[PDB]
Amino acid sequence: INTQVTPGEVSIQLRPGAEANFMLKVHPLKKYPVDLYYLVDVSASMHNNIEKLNSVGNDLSRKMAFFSRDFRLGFGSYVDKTVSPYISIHPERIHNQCSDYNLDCMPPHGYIHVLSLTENITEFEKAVHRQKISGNIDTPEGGFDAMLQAAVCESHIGWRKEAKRLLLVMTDQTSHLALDSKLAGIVVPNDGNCHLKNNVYVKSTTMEHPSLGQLSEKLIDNNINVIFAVQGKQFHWYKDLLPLLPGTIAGEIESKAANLNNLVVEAYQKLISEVKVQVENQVQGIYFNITAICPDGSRKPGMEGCRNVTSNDEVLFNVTVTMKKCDNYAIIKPIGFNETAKIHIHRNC
Amino acid sequence: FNLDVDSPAEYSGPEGSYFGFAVDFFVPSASSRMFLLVGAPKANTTQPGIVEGGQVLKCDWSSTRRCQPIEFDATGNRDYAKDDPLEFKSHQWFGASVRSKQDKILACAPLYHWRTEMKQEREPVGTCFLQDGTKTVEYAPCRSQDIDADGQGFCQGGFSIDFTKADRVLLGGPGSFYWQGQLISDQVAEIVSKYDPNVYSIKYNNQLATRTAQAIFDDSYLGYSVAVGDFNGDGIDDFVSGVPRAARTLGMVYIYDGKNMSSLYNFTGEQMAAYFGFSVAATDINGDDYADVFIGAPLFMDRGSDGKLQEVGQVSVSLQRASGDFQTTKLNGFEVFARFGSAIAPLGDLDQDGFNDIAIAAPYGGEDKKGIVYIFNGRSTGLNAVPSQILEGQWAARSMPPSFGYSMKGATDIDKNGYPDLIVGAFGVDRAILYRARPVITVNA
Amino acid sequence: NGFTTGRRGDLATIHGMNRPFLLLMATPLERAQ
Ligand SMILES: *[C@@H]1O[C@H](CO)[C@@H](O[C@@H]2O[C@H](CO)[C@@H](O[C@@H]3O[C@H](CO[C@H]4O[C@H](CO)[C@@H](O)[C@H](O)[C@@H]4O)[C@@H](O)[C@H](O[C@H]4O[C@H](CO)[C@@H](O)[C@H](O)[C@@H]4O[C@H]4O[C@H](CO)[C@@H](O)[C@H](O)[C@@H]4O)[C@@H]3O)[C@H](O)[C@H]2NC(C)=O)[C@H](O)[C@H]1NC(C)=O
Ligand SMILES: *[C@@H]1O[C@H](CO)[C@@H](O[C@@H]2O[C@H](CO)[C@@H](O)[C@H](O)[C@H]2NC(C)=O)[C@H](O)[C@H]1NC(C)=O
Ligand SMILES: *[C@@H]1O[C@H](CO)[C@@H](O[C@@H]2O[C@H](CO)[C@@H](O)[C@H](O)[C@H]2NC(C)=O)[C@H](O)[C@H]1NC(C)=O
Ligand SMILES: *[C@@H]1O[C@H](CO)[C@@H](O[C@@H]2O[C@H](CO)[C@@H](O)[C@H](O)[C@H]2NC(C)=O)[C@H](O)[C@H]1NC(C)=O
Ligand SMILES: *[C@@H]1O[C@H](CO)[C@@H](O[C@@H]2O[C@H](CO)[C@@H](O)[C@H](O)[C@H]2NC(C)=O)[C@H](O)[C@H]1NC(C)=O
Ligand SMILES: *[C@@H]1O[C@H](CO)[C@@H](O)[C@H](O)[C@H]1NC(C)=O
Ligand SMILES: *[C@@H]1O[C@H](CO)[C@@H](O)[C@H](O)[C@H]1NC(C)=O
Ligand SMILES: *[C@@H]1O[C@H](CO)[C@@H](O)[C@H](O)[C@H]1NC(C)=O
Ligand SMILES: [Ca+2]
Ligand SMILES: [Ca+2]
Ligand SMILES: [Ca+2]
Ligand SMILES: [Ca+2]
Ligand SMILES: [Ca+2]
Ligand SMILES: [Mg+2]
Repeated sequence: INTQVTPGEVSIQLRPGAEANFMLKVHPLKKYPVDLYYLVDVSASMHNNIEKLNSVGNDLSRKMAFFSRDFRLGFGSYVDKTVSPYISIHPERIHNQCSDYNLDCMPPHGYIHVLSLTENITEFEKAVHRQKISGNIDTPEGGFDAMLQAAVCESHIGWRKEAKRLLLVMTDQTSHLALDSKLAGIVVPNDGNCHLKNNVYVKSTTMEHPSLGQLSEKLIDNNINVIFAVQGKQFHWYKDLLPLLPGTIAGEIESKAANLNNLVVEAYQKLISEVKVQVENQVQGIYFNITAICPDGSRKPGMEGCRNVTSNDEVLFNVTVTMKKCDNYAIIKPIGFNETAKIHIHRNC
Repeated sequence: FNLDVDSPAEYSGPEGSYFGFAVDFFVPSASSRMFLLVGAPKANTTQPGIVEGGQVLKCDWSSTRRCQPIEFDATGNRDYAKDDPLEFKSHQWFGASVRSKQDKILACAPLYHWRTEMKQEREPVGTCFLQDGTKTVEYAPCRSQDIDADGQGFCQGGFSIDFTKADRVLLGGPGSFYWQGQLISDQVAEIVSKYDPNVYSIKYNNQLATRTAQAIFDDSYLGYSVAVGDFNGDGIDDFVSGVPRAARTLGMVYIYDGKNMSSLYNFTGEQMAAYFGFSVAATDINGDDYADVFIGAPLFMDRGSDGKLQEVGQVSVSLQRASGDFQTTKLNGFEVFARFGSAIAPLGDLDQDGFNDIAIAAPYGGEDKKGIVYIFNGRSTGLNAVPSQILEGQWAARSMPPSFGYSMKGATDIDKNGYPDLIVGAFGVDRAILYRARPVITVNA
Repeated sequence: NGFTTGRRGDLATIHGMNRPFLLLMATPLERAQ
């Protein structure tokens, strides 16, 4: 049944003090239907860059006509949590933080979903063209909470299981962390469900941000391939976090922002030219050992896997299951891929 | 290992009032009786026109658990002019930080917005009420003549507080100077004697504070948590504060000289976005008469065996030496997502051996994420890195997680059995719990 | 506008617009005579 990750299932029996093995082969496919989502920061700092979203409609779809069977796009915006001291609570400023500068800024909002994924590029251009900016006070902005909400809500955004889910997060500044909410009286940890009721993030103001570990777990669970597109010096901040966030890419947007379509397409090519795996083991005493066999023969430890992969090129993962102590299964999946291998490990004591 | 979990003394506040957010002991030696002190930052009050002010309920231990709120303040919002309120006490989170010397109580409100004098605004400067026996005072050094987001307008003064052993109050405002942070030290012998109930910006003669820095230090959050202890041999306690977003969210911890607020030593985290400096507690854990630093990083992500990362938390132990050096050791948590290292509190000498002890909490750990507290014992070398006792919360989550272990206190014997005790606050179910340390006998077979 | 206290944080960019400016009306170089 599985086409890209073979074998898709393995039944093995082990006895304590013994070790088994098999071969797991991952063969990337030629072309991928791509679903891209623009989780765009629309804070006051990002005002000069929203207008540069009118070019990405047709140009990118032309650039990505050979790398993908079909194409989809979507939109969505975030600024921050709408409580003090992140926003002003003055009755004049609470609904337009820019009013002291005579601007038509939109009311701040934790996260609003705008356009579900559609193959109509004219719809994407129309949705982007009518979009305004908002404002707040703090230097960082609440991007990670919006990222989690966009990753988890599936039928609202409109992700495809048959696609290559990508998520572009366009910003220019560092994001808020988990425990930064304690200044605002939010001491309730994030639960990891998603709470879009009318395409507005209702619970942005009652539970705090997600941490890096929770965000990463939710991203990899839903097969989301994140592509940060940061602009200022904070590209480096978003880059040094890549080790802590598997399967994420960071590109730099120059001042002219003419390098946006290229950023997306080169990031997609680098994304498609890599394979790596992890294991979600919840069994007691069983330790997994995986060494990757690159087409150049390298004996990489597998956790970062083999890079520079293309099609016409099959990558093989050497596994070694141990049985150390007695008292389920483990699923080993290539991060970013849509298929997983279910190692239905039997254990007998 | 001697704390008694068979007979914990229970306490309870109003539902949904965050009872137990901050805990402490009250021991007025003049009255020779022992009282708890619990904050309820979401409690309703008697104040007119104020909803959800905050209460500091003084609870008794001697067989009567009656919690009588301390009347730190009874009035509503003072006014600037007709229908021009000067301050906004609603939802002020009063009592989120309770500290008690032998005969003083200092409870602070960090979310106290007010209408600045120059223009109609809402600036969360924060305020504190210092009750000294009979006299009650108000302490609010972050509402001043020069305030805005630029200045200390968003100071949130009173997010963290502590008492120096020399009658000073160390106050930490995380949000001043565009969230760079600030520490302020001032003596009680002047807080009381300088309080005009009709003056807002009061100038204190002998106050020590930290000033503005370069714009690259924004969102550092200095003063997110404070502690005291002698660290350069002068004898006067020195101000230790945690700045958990410095150096590109690595986290740092500063130590300032307690005589003139001059920087002495710095620490630095090793992982980005780990919250180094979230909790700071300076005790003497190896018994060598030199105070030792403890630092919490609840969100540290630690490599697993296979290479997968786990967010388990980490506590850094740093033993002060006689030459100005620090011998540092790490200490990792036990359950993923448990936020080990959230709260650290010295216990005194929990078993009377000669080396003070310490306890570290993992509020979201344990079975069904009720909460767990770990008990550590000192040695001649330093801390003993395996916990002797595991304290677990007994309360299920009603709406939000019980958060058993968010705040805790020790080092005072309430039974007067000779050994220090411990109170813990599981504010997610509006409870506090007291634990008693049993006497220890050495059998020599 | 543009002269209130130095705004840092998220408002720093926005502070600069509506700044006092000049409005120049001159003939084009290509249509002199
Ligand atoms: C523990 O860790 C903390 C934090 O990392 C650290 O505190 C930091 O200390 C440094 C040094 O004291 C602070 O940086 C600056 O230090 C200079 C000292 O001046 C002399 O040294 C510099 C070094 O190159 C020389 O260039 C200079 O000419 C002198 O010889 C201060 O002068 C700085 O003050 C500036 O800010 C003031 C307020 O804005 C201004 O009024 C003042 O004029 C200075 O302005 C300068 O910079 C401006 C930048 O825009 C510029 O516009 C001005 O024209 C001028 O050039 C400043 O103090 C740093 O701020 C501290 N950070 C924090 C958070 O406190 C501790 O030292 C460290 N301790 C230990 C023991 O490790
Ligand atoms: C793709 O979306 C565009 C709008 O973004 C659609 O064009 C609209 O078509 C309706 C008729 O159904 C007209 O009344 C509108 O004036 C059109 N808008 C624009 C901007 O031209 C287009 O029909 C959509 N594609 C398909 C196949 O339906
Ligand atoms: C993973 O992706 C592949 C291709 O992107 C999916 O394979 C397609 O499956 C649909 C039905 O599910 C078929 O109609 C197509 O013909 C298949 N295409 C190819 C190229 O094989 C596969 O189903 C996806 N797996 C999951 C679990 O969503
Ligand atoms: C894949 O891994 C297995 C181990 O699980 C390798 O099998 C070992 O091969 C070496 C080479 O001769 C033998 O000395 C060992 O006795 C074999 N078994 C074990 C348990 O080590 C196998 O060679 C690997 N294949 C590749 C292509 O790397
Ligand atoms: C303190 O009392 C006030 C009322 O005086 C309570 O306010 C309630 O707030 C909820 C949601 O904000 C409303 O649905 C209720 O209608 C309010 N009550 C009334 C009587 O109007 C507040 O919940 C109380 N605080 C606590 C901690 O119990
Ligand atoms: C995994 O295999 C490597 C060599 O293939 C070996 O050095 C290592 O000890 C093994 N680890 C486990 C847990 O089996
Ligand atoms: C990646 O693959 C291409 C094509 O096989 C090859 O030319 C290139 O040298 C490879 N990169 C590295 C670093 O070996
Ligand atoms: C602060 O006091 C200590 C005590 O000796 C001294 O070493 C230091 O130089 C003083 N700092 C300032 C700025 O006066
Ligand atoms: Ca923000
Ligand atoms: Ca000192
Ligand atoms: Ca010591
Ligand atoms: Ca001891
Ligand atoms: Ca006792
Ligand atoms: Mg911004």
